[PDB]
Amino acid sequence: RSDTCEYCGKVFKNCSNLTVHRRSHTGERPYKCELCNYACAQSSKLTRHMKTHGDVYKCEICKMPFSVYSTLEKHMKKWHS
DNA sequence: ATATTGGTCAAGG
DNA sequence: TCCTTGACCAATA
Ligand SMILES: [Zn+2]
Ligand SMILES: [Zn+2]
Ligand SMILES: [Zn+2]
Repeated sequence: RSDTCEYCGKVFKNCSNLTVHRRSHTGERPYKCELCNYACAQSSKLTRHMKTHGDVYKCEICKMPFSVYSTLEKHMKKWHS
């Protein structure tokens, strides 16, 4: 059948889209990255985020790998300024 | 301009 | 039939 969001009243034809959407109300983020503190509500978002980890540049303080050097540079300023 | 991300949507495996 | 997957678009911590 169909289902409706208990928080905002939005109706969903695909019930799995409600499961993901509801997490935007509850703050639930069950998909956690093993290579950084990233956490998301949608499994395929973690798959996408993983491409940013890995050719590969590695932070020499926290050992975190990065595919794009500029993303590593931003990681330096945020965690090791 | 770029890289990355949250919310959205549904094709198709 | 239905959940997984990933493309699309707008926003940027
Ligand atoms: Zn809602
Ligand atoms: Zn990560
Ligand atoms: Zn680091």
